[PDB]
Amino acid sequence: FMKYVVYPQTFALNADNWYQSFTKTVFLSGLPPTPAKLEPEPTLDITALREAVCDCLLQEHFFLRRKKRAPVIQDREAIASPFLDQLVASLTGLLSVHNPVLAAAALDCKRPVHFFWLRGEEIIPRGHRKGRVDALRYQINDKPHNQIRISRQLPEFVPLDYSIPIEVPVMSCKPDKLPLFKRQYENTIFIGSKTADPLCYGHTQFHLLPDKLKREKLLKQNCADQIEVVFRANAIASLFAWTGAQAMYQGFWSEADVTRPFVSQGVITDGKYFSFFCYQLNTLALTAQADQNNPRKNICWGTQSKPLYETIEDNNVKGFNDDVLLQLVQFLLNRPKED
Amino acid sequence: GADRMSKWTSKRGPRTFCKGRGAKGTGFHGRDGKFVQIKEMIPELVVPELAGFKLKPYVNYRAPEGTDTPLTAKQLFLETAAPAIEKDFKAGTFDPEHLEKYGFEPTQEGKLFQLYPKNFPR
Amino acid sequence: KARGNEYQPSNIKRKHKHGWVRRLRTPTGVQVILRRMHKGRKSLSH
Amino acid sequence: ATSVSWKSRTKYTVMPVKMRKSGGRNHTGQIQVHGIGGGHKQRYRMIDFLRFRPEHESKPGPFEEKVIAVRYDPCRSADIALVAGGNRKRWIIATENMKAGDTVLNSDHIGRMAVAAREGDAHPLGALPVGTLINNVESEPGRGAQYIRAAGTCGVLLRKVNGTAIIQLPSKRQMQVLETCIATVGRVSNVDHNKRVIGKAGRNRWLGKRPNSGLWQRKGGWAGRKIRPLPPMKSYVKLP
Amino acid sequence: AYEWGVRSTRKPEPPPLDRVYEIPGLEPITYAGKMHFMPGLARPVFPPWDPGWTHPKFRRLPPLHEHPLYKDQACYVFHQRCRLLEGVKQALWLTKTQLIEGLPEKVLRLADDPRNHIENQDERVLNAISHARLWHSTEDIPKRETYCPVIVDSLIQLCKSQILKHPSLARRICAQNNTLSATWNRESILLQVHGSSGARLNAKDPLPPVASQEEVEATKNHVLETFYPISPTMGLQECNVYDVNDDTGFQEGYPYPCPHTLYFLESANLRPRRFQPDQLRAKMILFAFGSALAQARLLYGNDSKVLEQPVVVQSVGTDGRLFQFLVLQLNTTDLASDEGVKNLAWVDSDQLLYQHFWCLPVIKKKVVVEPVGPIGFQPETFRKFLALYLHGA
Amino acid sequence: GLEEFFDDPKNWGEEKVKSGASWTCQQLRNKSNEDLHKLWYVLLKERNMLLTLEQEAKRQRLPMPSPERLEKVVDSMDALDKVVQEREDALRLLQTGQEKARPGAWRRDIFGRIIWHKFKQWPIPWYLNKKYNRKRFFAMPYVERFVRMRIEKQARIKARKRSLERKKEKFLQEKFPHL
RNA sequence: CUCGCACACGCUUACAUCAGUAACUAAUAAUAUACUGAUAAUUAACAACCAAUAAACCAAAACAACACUAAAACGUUUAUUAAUUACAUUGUUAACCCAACACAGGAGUGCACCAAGGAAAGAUUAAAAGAAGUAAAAGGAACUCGGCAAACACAAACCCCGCCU
RNA sequence: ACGAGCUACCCAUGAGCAGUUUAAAAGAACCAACUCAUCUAUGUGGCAAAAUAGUGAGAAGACUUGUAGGUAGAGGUGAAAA
RNA sequence: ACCAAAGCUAGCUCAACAUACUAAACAAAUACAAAAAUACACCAAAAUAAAAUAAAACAUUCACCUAACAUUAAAGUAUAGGA
Ligand SMILES: [Mg+2]
Ligand SMILES: [Mg+2]
Ligand SMILES: [Mg+2]
Ligand SMILES: [Mg+2]
Ligand SMILES: [Mg+2]
Ligand SMILES: [Mg+2]
Ligand SMILES: [Mg+2]
Ligand SMILES: [Mg+2]
Ligand SMILES: [Mg+2]
Ligand SMILES: [Mg+2]
Ligand SMILES: [Mg+2]
Ligand SMILES: [Mg+2]
Ligand SMILES: [Mg+2]
Ligand SMILES: [Mg+2]
Ligand SMILES: [Mg+2]
Ligand SMILES: [Mg+2]
Ligand SMILES: [Mg+2]
Ligand SMILES: [Mg+2]
Ligand SMILES: [Mg+2]
Ligand SMILES: [Mg+2]
Ligand SMILES: [Mg+2]
Ligand SMILES: [Mg+2]
Ligand SMILES: [Mg+2]
Ligand SMILES: [Mg+2]
Ligand SMILES: [Mg+2]
Ligand SMILES: [Mg+2]
Ligand SMILES: [Mg+2]
Ligand SMILES: [Mg+2]
Ligand SMILES: [Mg+2]
Ligand SMILES: [Mg+2]
Ligand SMILES: [Mg+2]
Ligand SMILES: [Mg+2]
Ligand SMILES: [Mg+2]
Ligand SMILES: [Mg+2]
Ligand SMILES: [Mg+2]
Ligand SMILES: [Mg+2]
Ligand SMILES: [Mg+2]
Ligand SMILES: [Mg+2]
Ligand SMILES: [Mg+2]
Ligand SMILES: [Mg+2]
Ligand SMILES: [Mg+2]
Repeated sequence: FMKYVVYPQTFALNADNWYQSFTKTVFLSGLPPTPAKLEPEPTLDITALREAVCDCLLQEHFFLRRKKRAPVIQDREAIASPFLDQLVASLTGLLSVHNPVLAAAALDCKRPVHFFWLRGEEIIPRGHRKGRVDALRYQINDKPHNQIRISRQLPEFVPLDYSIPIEVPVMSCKPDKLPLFKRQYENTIFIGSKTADPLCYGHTQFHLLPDKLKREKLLKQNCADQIEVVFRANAIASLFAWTGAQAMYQGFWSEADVTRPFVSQGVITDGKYFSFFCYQLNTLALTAQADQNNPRKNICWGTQSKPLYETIEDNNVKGFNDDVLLQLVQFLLNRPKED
Repeated sequence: GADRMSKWTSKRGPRTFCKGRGAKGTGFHGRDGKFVQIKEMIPELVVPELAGFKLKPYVNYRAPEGTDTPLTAKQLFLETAAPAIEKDFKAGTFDPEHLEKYGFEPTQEGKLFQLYPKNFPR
Repeated sequence: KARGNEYQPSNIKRKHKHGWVRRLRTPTGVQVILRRMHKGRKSLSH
Repeated sequence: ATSVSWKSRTKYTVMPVKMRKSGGRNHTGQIQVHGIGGGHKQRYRMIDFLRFRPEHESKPGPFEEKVIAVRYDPCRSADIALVAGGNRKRWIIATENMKAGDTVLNSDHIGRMAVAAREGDAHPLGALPVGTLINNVESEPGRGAQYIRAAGTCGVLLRKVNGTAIIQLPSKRQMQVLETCIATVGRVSNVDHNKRVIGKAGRNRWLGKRPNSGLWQRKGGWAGRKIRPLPPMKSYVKLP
Repeated sequence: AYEWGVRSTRKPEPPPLDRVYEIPGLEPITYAGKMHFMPGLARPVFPPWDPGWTHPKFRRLPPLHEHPLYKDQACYVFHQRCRLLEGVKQALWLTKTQLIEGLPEKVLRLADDPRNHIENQDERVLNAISHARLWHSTEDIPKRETYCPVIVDSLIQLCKSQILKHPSLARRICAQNNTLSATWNRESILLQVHGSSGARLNAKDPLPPVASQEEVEATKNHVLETFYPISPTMGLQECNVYDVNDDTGFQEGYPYPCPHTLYFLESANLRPRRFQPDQLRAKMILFAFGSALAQARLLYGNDSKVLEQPVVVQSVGTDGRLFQFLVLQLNTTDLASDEGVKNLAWVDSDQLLYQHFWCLPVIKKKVVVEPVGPIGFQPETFRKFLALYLHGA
Repeated sequence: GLEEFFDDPKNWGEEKVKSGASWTCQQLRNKSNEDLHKLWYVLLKERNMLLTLEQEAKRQRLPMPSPERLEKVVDSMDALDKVVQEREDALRLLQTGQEKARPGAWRRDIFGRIIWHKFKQWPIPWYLNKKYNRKRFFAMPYVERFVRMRIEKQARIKARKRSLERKKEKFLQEKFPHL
């Protein structure tokens, strides 16, 4: 049947609140509470990583020659896509010296992530079924730039029953006014791979922001705040879907709920600017019947957006931020607990 | 037996039939298939500062109307070119060859807003 | 088998067969338009 | 109304080109030829019927080509061979035993000594022995081949008189030509095409052949076994 | 000659000019005055139209000869999609190179050391195959256009995982779609390998030359095979506008200056749109060669000389079920003469990574005969793959 | 700046909201070009507001407060238009001397009617234009018959309109014979 | 008891909310998706619109390994130029269409066999004849133009004519 | 003059054919969807200007089917039934 | 007593005259699938009117029958016609 298709990368004004609503997600600024249980691992070379990253940046923005573009507008999609691919592939190995799990990891390159779920009720407005009661259905078809898939699950950021004073925003409207549109076709729950795959769990995702959503364009449209919102929304969608699907690969569903919190990480990027997100899925039951007495929430932590570099000029990378590298490093250093 | 009388509209046809309602095209289709807007084709509203000025949408009732004289090419010739022409013929400086000092324009193709082919909407 | 459903609507077929442009492309058609104009028809053509 | 013919493509290509059948209808849309239509869908391979065709006009001499592969053709009864030399490839009609990885000579040169004839060989008529088997026979020199292209057909060179060749067509009618005209030496491919058995009416339909009418016509005077003395010899030689 | 147009199609010849245009000293009267056709009046003739300001899109296409880079010498270009008629023969002749069956023994020793394997090899590779061929898509039976790049990248990752044991592999960077222009003159014929390959693995440090001097000098005595009727240029692009400059896809001062491996995927669904295995071998010969020639003229210069320091580049190629392995050693920058020392190429050809694959259980008389997965698996081909990835360390 | 779509809140629930007379043409001929340009926007904002109030009155099933304003405003704008137009059409008569701001020609179409054909702007000259070239301005010979019919039909109508008027006079003269 | 949800094509506001129905539409009512009035409404990401000119490519789709004959729809790359600059325009309701009707008929595609859709009886009585069904003692074609129809059967043989689908 | 939006035959371009049996996608076999229309009974101003109920025939083919085009009355089209 | 019944107007008809003969209305849009501002072309054309009918059939023939020359007579005369 007929469902709303939720797009993770959205032109709609405040899609963060709406998506929180659809997902039952609480948003908290700042990264999750630091797991101080960490061993004295960081023997990391910050200079070999500066070097390794700037190799990518410079290769893309300067060295590599592309068959000449008549636009000269230099599409940031066409520049940043290979930069990001190379960034992930590069850091993966370099930090795989420290974190052996990334050796057994699968790297996914622009492959679909699908999640389908039910939320709420509706009294059908029009038609011959007018007046009867139906659930609101949602589908997320997503295409992350890069994924890292593992054979064993990442650890929970907070316990399963962890509670927060802040409440999930309740929109007063139909989803239609977002805008959002109904359509119907096959409903798929897909993780980036089929069930038969031995790597069932997510590590982190890498989302390159599409061209429409550039900071410049938004600044032209008299949208200031939205610059942030677009990031949030993206995470809140993509991550959720990913987590959701992971959960349903483990047999959990609306009436089985979930035993152990499912977690995944994500990075969202305009080629210059980065943002880091952590998502813990607790409740898989958002259904009308299943959400009645249910206390739990899904939680999403996120970072304010922030520049990697400032103004590449002629094979020099002028401004540079190590904090960005350090957080990317945090995320890439996460591990399954060991028994 | 279909419908003869009701006007033909984009709502009526197949998918392939798209016929605008009469707004004007703001651009062209570019390389990627994506559409490109030309900043020049999009009408730029010229709006004056209204704040510091005194006039209102309505007029006082006891204020008089007037004898109705439609402006003619002649009256406009007399309020503008006639004083200057009489001034420079009385002084003998009148030159039947170049009238351009009085405001006459020989040809329209130089200037921004032309009158005869009518370059401007409003 | 059963008959009378002979008319199966298409807007494309309709406007190609009976449309204004079609009437104007041949001299015969133009004469059709002319006759209807004479008789004072509300709709000259589809 | 008016239809345009599919037969417009200017530049020669070895690549198969797409074509539109029209069952028997002329460009007006009426039926001209009865009983044609709806075969399998077919691509068309351009065939170069001028066997002597110097690549560049710079070097005129007799040249030699390699046979790369011999393929089935949907469009004609004979089997055709892909033939490459220099920088260029072309489809030519394949002679009976022509096989892949082969060598084939194309020559305009006559001589007093004639020639030992191989199969793929194209020579002017005057340059051949007087009993030879020929196919792909030009009419006027420089025209391109028309006669004797069908599968497994062969004519025979009969004689040479007055700087002119006289050949015997597969219908056993005699044809007079200048000896300056090119022919290929041998029998055309796929000799058993005669003995093919169409098993079922469906098979005929696959060939784009619609059935005969059901109307019964009484046979006329035209019918019977007419024994006619074989027609006079066609001469394409233009006398002064 | 049978000409290939058809009169019915060719744009109709202009209508025979009106008779009033044949009469000397007489001005015809035309409808050009009323700005539209009228019968009764003669057809006006107009000057070819010149819109005094030129418009970039709507102007007539500039004739080719007007270009600054135009040259009268026809140059034969080899780009990514050209098929060679005789693949490896031609490739060799254009490259002036001798062919050797196996891979270099350095690489084979690298391949047969039990230390150099991954954790569970058969397990992981059977998984990468199953994944690329089945699990990576939502659909029942994924097309080749998806699954070929997926399997080549899966194997690249299985090898990349070895950066833990031999930490010299971090000296490499991968690149996609670089302009490559290698111009060279061979036997009065001008050749240019010009275009983009799919994926190029670059290294910081060059590759050690893999042939002993005995092989080089035994290459000095080898006679190049020749295909008489077919010109060696067959299958290339005759081109009248080109640049002769040595170009590798990168500017000066590139941190990863030395080409290591080229990857050539054949992803097309239809047979006829893919390469014959042989033509693919040719493709990667010529492209490996260009890649090498570029460097060879960067580190030495345009002068044509035999090389005291041989350049080595590698190449791999794919149906996605079928692999073509290539190692090239460039010994010579003078290809004008036929008679000198020839470059060397080792080609391991037609290495099957697996026989066949089933994405659905094949069922006979209501029983399951063949289960889902690959039939037959050659750990050998992946072993060679690993070797070629491991050639640096 | 969204409130300019509504009257001052002091007016909202009131039946009668009074107002001045609309602008005459004459009072507008006295103002300069700049001031007309401004007055156009002052009138615009108010017309917008008034239309808003109109629809909102329909929505609430209530009569609109002092509907007449909407008339007045319109006339004013309309009047203003008439003035500015004058000063252009006078002006161009001086400069060029064409009475029509749009280039156009008297033509005879397929149907033989004598039509005024307005021109259109194109980037390419007329003989290079496919679409324009396939219009026909001229009639074929058969059309001549239809033309005649048109005339005759017209003539009839006029003919029996005339006769009607004549008749109406006679009737009245015998009904009201005050002569 | 089970023809359901969507899209194309086609219909054009018949859809929504509030109010009204003495009469008008429903083949009756109750009341209302269909009559009356007033007031509203479908928002682009889906869809339509959305480059030419040269040049290399002989090598089917059939899980494609490789083949079969009837010889097969579907593009890459290289070169030359392609206005470069947020937001363009248009389809988005429905219980719907073709059959004069709110017609047991005709209607393409994708998914479903229920989780979705629906109601055979206005109320009685229990005559004949008619329709549709279930069962039947003994018999088993005696019926009849003919084993037509029906059956707890669902088998075998032989001719005539046409070879066969 | 107007008609091929029904139907006859074509042209382009799409779409369908599950299970079972077979070395086989063989104008093979069983049997759905689908396409037809054998025989009977209803119905006969009918639900219907050709239907309903049962029963039947074909069902990878000379198969069904969507969309857009063509052929026009001294004509077209026709596996001839005028 | 229901159903009903009665008006005298709307306009028309036929001529006269008459200037002369495609009315009115055009802001935009209108010959893309008319009412859709904007891109390199094509464009256009003619061949005897026929038959129904009369001749009691039908075969040569059959007034008028979309071509300005009216009126009074000559005259239904000269002529033409399966005469
Ligand atoms: Mg009608
Ligand atoms: Mg439409
Ligand atoms: Mg539609
Ligand atoms: Mg846009
Ligand atoms: Mg009808
Ligand atoms: Mg044929
Ligand atoms: Mg054949
Ligand atoms: Mg026959
Ligand atoms: Mg017969
Ligand atoms: Mg209707
Ligand atoms: Mg309603
Ligand atoms: Mg009623
Ligand atoms: Mg809808
Ligand atoms: Mg009843
Ligand atoms: Mg009874
Ligand atoms: Mg009974
Ligand atoms: Mg019974
Ligand atoms: Mg009994
Ligand atoms: Mg008996
Ligand atoms: Mg009896
Ligand atoms: Mg029976
Ligand atoms: Mg029986
Ligand atoms: Mg029996
Ligand atoms: Mg039979
Ligand atoms: Mg049709
Ligand atoms: Mg089947
Ligand atoms: Mg069968
Ligand atoms: Mg039936
Ligand atoms: Mg029964
Ligand atoms: Mg049945
Ligand atoms: Mg059967
Ligand atoms: Mg059978
Ligand atoms: Mg048609
Ligand atoms: Mg007759
Ligand atoms: Mg006929
Ligand atoms: Mg008969
Ligand atoms: Mg008679
Ligand atoms: Mg009589
Ligand atoms: Mg008679
Ligand atoms: Mg007559
Ligand atoms: Mg006589």
